[PDB]
Amino acid sequence: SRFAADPHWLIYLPPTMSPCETSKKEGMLEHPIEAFEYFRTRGVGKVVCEQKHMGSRAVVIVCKDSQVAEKRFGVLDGTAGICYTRTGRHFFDDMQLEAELIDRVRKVLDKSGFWGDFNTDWVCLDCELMPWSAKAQKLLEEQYSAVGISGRVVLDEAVKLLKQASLNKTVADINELLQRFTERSEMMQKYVEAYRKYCWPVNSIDDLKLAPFHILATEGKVHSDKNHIWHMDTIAKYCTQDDSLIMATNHILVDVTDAESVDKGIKWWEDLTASGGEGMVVKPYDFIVKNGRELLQPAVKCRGREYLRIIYGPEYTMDENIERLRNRAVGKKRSLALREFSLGMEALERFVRNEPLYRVHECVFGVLALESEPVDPRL
Amino acid sequence: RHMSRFAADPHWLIYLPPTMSPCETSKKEGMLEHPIEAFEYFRTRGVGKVVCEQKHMGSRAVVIVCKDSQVAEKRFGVLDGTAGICYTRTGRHFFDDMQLEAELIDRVRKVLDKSGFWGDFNTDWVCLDCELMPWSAKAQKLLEEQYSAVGISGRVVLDEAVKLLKQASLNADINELLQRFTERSEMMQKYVEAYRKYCWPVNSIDDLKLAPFHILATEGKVHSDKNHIWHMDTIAKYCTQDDSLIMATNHILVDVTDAESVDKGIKWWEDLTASGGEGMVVKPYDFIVKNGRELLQPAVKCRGREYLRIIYGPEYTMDENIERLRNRAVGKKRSLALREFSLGMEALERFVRNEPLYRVHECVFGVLALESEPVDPRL
Repeated sequence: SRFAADPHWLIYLPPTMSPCETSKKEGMLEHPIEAFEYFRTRGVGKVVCEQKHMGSRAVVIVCKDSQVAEKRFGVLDGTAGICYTRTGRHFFDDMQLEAELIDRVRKVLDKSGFWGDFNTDWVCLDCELMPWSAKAQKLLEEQYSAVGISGRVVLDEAVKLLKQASLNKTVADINELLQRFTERSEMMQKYVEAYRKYCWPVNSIDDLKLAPFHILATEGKVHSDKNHIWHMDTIAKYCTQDDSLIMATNHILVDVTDAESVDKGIKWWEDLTASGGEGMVVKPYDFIVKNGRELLQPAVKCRGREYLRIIYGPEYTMDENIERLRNRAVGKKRSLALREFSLGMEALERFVRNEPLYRVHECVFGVLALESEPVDPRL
Repeated sequence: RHMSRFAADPHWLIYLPPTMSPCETSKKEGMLEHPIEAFEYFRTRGVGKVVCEQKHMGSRAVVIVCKDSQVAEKRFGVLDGTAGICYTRTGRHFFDDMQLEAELIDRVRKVLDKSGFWGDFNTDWVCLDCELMPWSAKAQKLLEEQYSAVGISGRVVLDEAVKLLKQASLNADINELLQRFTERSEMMQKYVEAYRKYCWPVNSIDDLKLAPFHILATEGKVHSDKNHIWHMDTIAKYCTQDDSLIMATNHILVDVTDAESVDKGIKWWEDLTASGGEGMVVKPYDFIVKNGRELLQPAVKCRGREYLRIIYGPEYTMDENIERLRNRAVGKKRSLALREFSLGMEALERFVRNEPLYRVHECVFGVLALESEPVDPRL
């Protein structure tokens, strides 16, 4: 929409996610073994593996009706739910498509007896929304297919002027912004290839698939105390039965200590990524886990070789020495993920407490601010 | 120096124009650039006649046109089926839209057909060195005349550049940060958009104008032996003498030994810059002139006093100005421009005598490499 959703909707922002550690196996960057190892070693014996659908990140809030949205969330535009992205914006430019979605989820919940069983008139769901292409992104079009003078040429001429203005006495980090701007654009192109196989045009709401993995919060409770089997199960019971549009998430339970179990987890992953699939997310059985003083990653992504080849570029390939630089890059991402995760959880807790909105947003904005830090975009 | 930047068939890439040196700084009160130094540059080097050409808002463009697609494939080695190309000084395709480019190329062909250019030159191809310029279809005039007519200059865009810079520096009290945060993520995109809107508001080929200034090469001949009056008149005769997309170039001949002729040149420049244009480009009469063993600049620029406010800032006239006089320090620019010029010519001589493509590109990429050298952007 060019604008963040109504800030009254923004009670949560999904954290960023660390990848596993660099695979020892030849030709491999990421592998289920490093993923499982990280947990087994940190004292966690059971993890849940969830298939990554491809797949855009979506937060979905559903109220029983408009009044509840006005009363509980303080939104005055008369919408009874919202589907927003990871940066706060509305997923769909079309207020009719989004709203159409909400209704679809409201009814399924109605036939589900969800509102009663949970004693609530609203719900916040952490979701993946398919297809990937349904998410509107104007980088590629605007920048690589301009209607008049080529996007890149306008970019270069526009940049040259920036350089000149910067030299003005009334005003050098400048060179960074073009790079951060171009790398964003370059990344995006690769993603299009990676998801090409799993993207189809959406002429109606029927084209959409929505697969929620977290029931984050309802009236009076942030469900960060429920293990992920509970999340997968509860979501299935209450959401996935009735309606095609709502999807169940393929997952497996793995015992990181048990050789037979881990191997089944590997063959599962291998199977998911054989045709370019993104991979899976490995989460500790419990939503929140501590190993002594230290909190542990709530999730660890493990991505397919073919997928990762498109993302890194098949040209990249190398190298042994470079990998050392990757691991350090992994460490930053972990510290970052933890903090974003904690800020995201606190926001929900503050909102559920009925605390002032600005305190909720204090956390919510912290997530957004942490994502401002520079990091390896590929991981 | 990359091909990715070219995004076009590499066989097309037979020439890149050099950067241009600005004139030595002026001693005239309140002036940074003035025609007198441009004229003295050549005069002190035994060049008695120079051609001044108006510099129009727009960009330098290389236009190559073939009689048809079969001529391109055979003569140029092109394989992508195109029959012409229009590309930037930085080696970029001018248009993301190929249809739009084909349209421009075809219009040029039709003008060349009507003229009898092909027959007279005993060539089925031509390489043109041109200005490509934003044109107001509604006003049927150059966009820069439409801006100047109400005192609007590139100041609007520069304001945008300065506005971006400030935001980049810094990177209810809490809520502003939400909307500020979202602004940070897309500020660069906003600036480029502003830049396009002011400099290149184009949606069709009816929004452009082409002003060729060099007939660089045709079958078996590079026209670096032809003086600039020949280029102007031959261009006038074969391209411009048609109510069409092709625009003749405002030019005068100045005798740098004659006080009266110099005053006429000054006045011409003053009227032009008052309104006013960016100024002029001053070329020696002969394309190539080699005082002693040394080669003279192929072209010196003399930019309008007002225009330079965009480039250097509005407060540049206060002095300060003396800093600006002794500030340049043009040697390297002057040397780069000269080196790029020779490479460019060699590229066309090699192509004309049917040397292998890699030989031609060698000079061409040589120009790009030279353009990578750190240099004051305001020159």
